[PDB]
Amino acid sequence: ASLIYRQLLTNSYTVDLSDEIQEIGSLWKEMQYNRDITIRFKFASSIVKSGGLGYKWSEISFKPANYQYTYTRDGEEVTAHTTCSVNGMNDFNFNGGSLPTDFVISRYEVIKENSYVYVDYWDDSQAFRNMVYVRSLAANLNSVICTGGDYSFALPVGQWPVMTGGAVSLHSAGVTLSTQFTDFVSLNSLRFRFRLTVEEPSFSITRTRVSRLYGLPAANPNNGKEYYEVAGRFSLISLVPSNDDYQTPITNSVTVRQDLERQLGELREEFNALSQEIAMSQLIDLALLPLDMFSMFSGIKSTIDAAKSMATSVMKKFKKSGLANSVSTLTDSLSDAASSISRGASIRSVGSSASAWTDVSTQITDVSSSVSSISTQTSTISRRLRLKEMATQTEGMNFDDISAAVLKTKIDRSTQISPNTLPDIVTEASEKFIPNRAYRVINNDEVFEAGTDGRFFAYRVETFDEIPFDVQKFADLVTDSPVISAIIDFKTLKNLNDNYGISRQQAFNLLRSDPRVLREFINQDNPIIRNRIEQLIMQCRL
Amino acid sequence: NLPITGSMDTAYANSTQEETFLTSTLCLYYPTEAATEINDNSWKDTLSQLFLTKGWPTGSVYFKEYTDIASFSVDPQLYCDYNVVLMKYDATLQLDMSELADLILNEWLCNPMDITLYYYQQTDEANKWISMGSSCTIKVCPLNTQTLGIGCLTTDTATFEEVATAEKLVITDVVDGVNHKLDVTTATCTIRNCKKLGPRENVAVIQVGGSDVLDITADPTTAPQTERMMRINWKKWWQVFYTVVDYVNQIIQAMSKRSRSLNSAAFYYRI
Amino acid sequence: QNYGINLPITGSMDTALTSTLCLYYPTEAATEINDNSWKDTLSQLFLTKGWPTGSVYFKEYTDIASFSVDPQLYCDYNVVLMKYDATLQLDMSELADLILNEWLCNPMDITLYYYQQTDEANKWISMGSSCTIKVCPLNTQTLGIGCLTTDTATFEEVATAEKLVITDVVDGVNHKLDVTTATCTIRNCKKLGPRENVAVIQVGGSDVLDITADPTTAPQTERMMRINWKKWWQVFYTVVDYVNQIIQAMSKRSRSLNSAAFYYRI
Amino acid sequence: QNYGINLPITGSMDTAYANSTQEETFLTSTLCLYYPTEAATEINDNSWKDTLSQLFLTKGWPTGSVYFKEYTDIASFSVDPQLYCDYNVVLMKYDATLQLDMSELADLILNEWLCNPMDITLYYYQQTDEANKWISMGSSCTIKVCPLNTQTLGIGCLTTDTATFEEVATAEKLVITDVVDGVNHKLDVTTATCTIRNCKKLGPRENVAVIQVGGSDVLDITADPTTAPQTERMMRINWKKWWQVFYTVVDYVNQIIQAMSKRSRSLNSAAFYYRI
Ligand SMILES: *[C@@H]1O[C@H](CO)[C@@H](O)[C@H](O)[C@H]1NC(C)=O
Ligand SMILES: *[C@@H]1O[C@H](CO)[C@@H](O)[C@H](O)[C@H]1NC(C)=O
Ligand SMILES: *[C@@H]1O[C@H](CO)[C@@H](O)[C@H](O)[C@H]1NC(C)=O
Ligand SMILES: [Ca+2]
Ligand SMILES: [Ca+2]
Ligand SMILES: [Ca+2]
Ligand SMILES: [Ca+2]
Ligand SMILES: [Ca+2]
Ligand SMILES: [Ca+2]
Ligand SMILES: [Ca+2]
Ligand SMILES: [Ca+2]
Ligand SMILES: [Ca+2]
Ligand SMILES: [Ca+2]
Ligand SMILES: [Ca+2]
Ligand SMILES: [Ca+2]
Repeated sequence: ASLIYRQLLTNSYTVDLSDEIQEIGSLWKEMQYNRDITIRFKFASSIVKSGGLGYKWSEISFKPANYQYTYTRDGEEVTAHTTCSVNGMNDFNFNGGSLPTDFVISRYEVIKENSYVYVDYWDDSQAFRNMVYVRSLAANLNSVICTGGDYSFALPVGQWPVMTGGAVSLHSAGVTLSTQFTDFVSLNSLRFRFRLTVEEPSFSITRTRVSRLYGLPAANPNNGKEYYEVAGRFSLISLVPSNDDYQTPITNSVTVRQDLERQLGELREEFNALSQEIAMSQLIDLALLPLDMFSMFSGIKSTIDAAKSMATSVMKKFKKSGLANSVSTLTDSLSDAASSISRGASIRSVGSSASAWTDVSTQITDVSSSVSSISTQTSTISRRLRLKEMATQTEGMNFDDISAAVLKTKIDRSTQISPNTLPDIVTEASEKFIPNRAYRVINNDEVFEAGTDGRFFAYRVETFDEIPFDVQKFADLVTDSPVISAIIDFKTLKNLNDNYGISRQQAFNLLRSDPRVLREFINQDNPIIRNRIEQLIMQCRL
Repeated sequence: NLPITGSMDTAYANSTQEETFLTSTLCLYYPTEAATEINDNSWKDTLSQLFLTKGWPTGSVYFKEYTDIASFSVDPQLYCDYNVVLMKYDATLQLDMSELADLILNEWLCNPMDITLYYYQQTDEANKWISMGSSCTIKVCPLNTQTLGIGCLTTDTATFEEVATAEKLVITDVVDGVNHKLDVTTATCTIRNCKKLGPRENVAVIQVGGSDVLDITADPTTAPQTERMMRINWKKWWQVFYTVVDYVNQIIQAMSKRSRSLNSAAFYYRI
Repeated sequence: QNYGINLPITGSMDTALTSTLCLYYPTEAATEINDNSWKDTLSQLFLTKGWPTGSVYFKEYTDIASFSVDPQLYCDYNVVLMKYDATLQLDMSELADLILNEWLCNPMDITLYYYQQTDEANKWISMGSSCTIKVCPLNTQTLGIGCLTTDTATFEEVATAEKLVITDVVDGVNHKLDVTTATCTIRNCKKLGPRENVAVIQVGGSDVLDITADPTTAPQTERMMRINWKKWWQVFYTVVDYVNQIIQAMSKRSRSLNSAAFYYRI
Repeated sequence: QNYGINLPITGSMDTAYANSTQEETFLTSTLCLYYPTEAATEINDNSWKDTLSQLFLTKGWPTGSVYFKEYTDIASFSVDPQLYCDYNVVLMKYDATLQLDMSELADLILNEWLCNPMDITLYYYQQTDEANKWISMGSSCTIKVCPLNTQTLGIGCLTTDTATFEEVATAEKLVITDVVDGVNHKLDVTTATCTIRNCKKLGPRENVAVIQVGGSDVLDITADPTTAPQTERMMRINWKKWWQVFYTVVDYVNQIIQAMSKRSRSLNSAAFYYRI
């Protein structure tokens, strides 16, 4: 289950890829609204003429156009407002010559297959005031044909050129949420995308060497039509805040905690309270799942926007936390130690040979309690054995597995979810879950053990009796050999052996944190292992 | 549906023909010209008494009249436990009569087709589009992945391919796996997406005159004549009804109880 | 191959240019469709069924009579959409007889030589603008029976203005032949067997085809389909949709080098 | 009997040779002689057919089996050349300006071709392998080709304007077009008066021999520039009088037929492979 953390870090690069496009871009009840809509829209034309005698036009281009109308839907006269715009246009040009006399078109816009037509749509119906929290949204529409019409050019001399022809089919491709800016309020609207397909009518300009040109110029794209109409259906699923099964809001304009809080302050208490209802054996079963990104983030009942960015938002927050910086510092220290036989003096070794895993550092030191040097050394080492946990250099199930299992079983139960809450609750959970955790390394039927709390223990596997802890041997063992998380750490092991005489195989498995022995002991309702796992779960307190 | 283990040594049970004749109803469907040529207001009672001689209790035989094959094809409601449709043969209507047979000699699971908003396709050989009404003029425009049409423009119905005109019933079969845009006169027609499940065993069709032309399967490689498709030559309708009455046991033998559990809304004439 | 043709093939019971399609349709079909791009649509619809772009070919013929004038079979698979006409039954049969079977034909010089049909597989197939076959059976003395070898007006007429006709006379009897050699040509043909790469779909009507001269048999093979129709678009849609079944009835192993409907030997 | 399968045949060395079958094949085969009109014109004897038939009889052939088919010239004979005899011999007069036409004719008749129809108005056509060609025949067949790139746009030409098409054949009675393989070409063919077919060269046609009357070794029946094979069925003869040419053909008919063999595609044993 710890794999999720690793994967987030591993995938953190994609987060950057998101930000780029983003900065290029700019309980609950499900209620359904399938509505048969009729989008009536149109284009506008900007015809800016150049100086001189009027033979030259500086620009003849598209311009967004607004439209209002009323139509019948299930016997309801519904007033609708739409705004049509275009994107990705081809800037053709005509250059009759350098003289002021010759027909010149500096830049005229034609929409082709590489363009897109965007249409905001709104109405005063119920469906369009329930779409603040949206689960799913999908619209189908019959394609429409937009043909270009005639447009004569105002030359006072000679034949009048005419812009005839031109046609494109708009086919529905995608619908999203959008906003209409009024004078004093802001309206939620449905913005439909339409892909263009060139059609047989080819637009040409008379008095010119222009023919068999395809697209839809901006000159007279309406072709005299009052509007362009597409009839279809849009399906919307809205998440309405409801705390009882008999009520259902007509409108969902309700405020949620994240509309007012950006730093979750009291949701920490919600999580700490949720911790009570956690089962033990089933938690182990969940912790043994290789929880990947899909498994972790598939079961959350999100909104339309939240699901679209859950993984990358979580990862954006993830590649900043103390865990990510600790991983980065460990990697840099290892690379520096490997990169130069120059500063073995700067680093001081608590082992036979120098290693980044076995270096002593700042440790401002705590005179509050009489502290042995060995305790400080072991604590400093264990704080990096945590990065060993998150570097696939462990053997048994690790504390990170338990942390991930608790995180999953809590986020699914927690009713507090939002595009900003899941970030900083996954990351801060990984940071603050099980802060005091111990590790052990086995060698020649002897177990060495260290803890971030500063407690160290050396003992024998066959019989759990403590041994003079041999620093400079625990360090050499721990730099290379597999490191085992101490789920059933020495004290619990000795208590269990004294009270519940365990077999050689059971002790073997418990030492290496084998899941099977753990779950079998839990199923027997053994108070000691249950107590230890309860302490571990309550340590996952965020 | 459970496994049914039986012994090959079991003894044949007595004839159930009398019991089924007593506890079931028979429906006879005939064209209006039959009653015209017969020219007798009591012919229903005469046939009822003849059937009673054959065994059917009085009232179990129901006689239903239809103007012609085209009119009968508009939602043919078959009531009785056993249905026999006397279908006059017309060389000009070979498809239409066939379609009618295909509609009533098979079980169809149908759902509505809201064409004006949705794009439809046929998934397998059992899938067809059954359209019924006063005038069903269906035009089809095959499409592609880019949603464009093949030899047709979705925005210009005039370019849609004509597959039916002024039809009371038509079974449309198009290429499977291809989306089509459909333009049919919804005012005087209703088109349903249907799957044929299997034979409808309680409906037999007796073609009065002509030759074996029925093709109840769209597959060109099969033109099967099941035991429920009879064909009799004729010159008088009284002889037709006499031969139907006399061989009623044979006709019912060729038929079996419907056995299907339906969800539609149709009245029945049962005992 | 030929040196291993007369060798056994042993098999165990316990063991477990690409193809091209030609569609022959009457011109009235294309007239009814009234579209000038229907071929492209049908080609793409076939491509849905797995036929590459340049594989399906559409060949138009005016009617059954004209198509029967030395028909040519071009593709690997030849599906012939034949419209049914109650007045042309025999002709339809003749076409099927000439199209669904393989024939071996030799030149016939009626003016200089008498001719007889050796066995039941031997027929006289004549094709052209218009055939008028008149037959005078002879006897052992070479004198006509009910006919005069010199007077051709007494000859018994068996064909009149035929674009195609398969004549079957009494075997073992010599016949003097009067044929309109100017406008059509006759050949002594032998039916070898089925032509498995050609299927015939009868559009409308009833089962009337008889591809065997024997009166006691009228076999309907798997390559002889029949469909009821009202609109040619539906006909072509059902042909396209069930092309798998149509090809299943056929075998690609009968496409001769040339497109002729008969092998020709001098 | 087993017609659809290619079964291996095991022969044994030391198996005694069978007697000569030349007499039996002469008695049970037909010979077609294809000559130009100028041959008959120069000969100027209305009975020369009977004389040649009697001479062939002296050589073995029954006097009903040698056929004499006359063609105007190479160009006209190239339109649907139909050769039906068991053994076909073609006397082709050589013209220094018609080398490619003679080569095309020989390639068409000295080799077996499997041809499918072509709809240039419907499909873009591509040649798959070296054995694939486009054989077109008609009264006046003019072929222009526009190669297309992967985007279907033409290369060095516009698909809309056939004037930019690259002309490969002009007023040809017969032409075998070979274009680059694996490239789709839009075709512009004068279909109104000529037919184009997409053909494969299955292999040699062993029952057709061509005697080039008075030229040099110029026939190239293979489109590969690196090969110009001279098969046994393409002979060359110097000439001044057509009577001498026909006497040489009659006198060496044994050798000419020896150079040829029964059409492999023909006869019963070729059944269910392509033909009979
Ligand atoms: C109370 O919380 C503990 C751990 O925090 C948990 O084991 C226990 O099940 C919870 N509830 C009850 C009713 O014991
Ligand atoms: C069946 O028929 C036989 C012979 O007619 C008769 O004896 C018997 O009673 C009938 N009924 C049953 C249940 O066997
Ligand atoms: C072959 O020729 C030889 C010698 O001329 C002769 O004896 C024999 O009969 C001929 N026929 C066969 C079948 O061997
Ligand atoms: Ca109908
Ligand atoms: Ca059309
Ligand atoms: Ca279908
Ligand atoms: Ca059928
Ligand atoms: Ca005829
Ligand atoms: Ca007579
Ligand atoms: Ca005979
Ligand atoms: Ca027969
Ligand atoms: Ca040439
Ligand atoms: Ca060019
Ligand atoms: Ca090539
Ligand atoms: Ca060469």
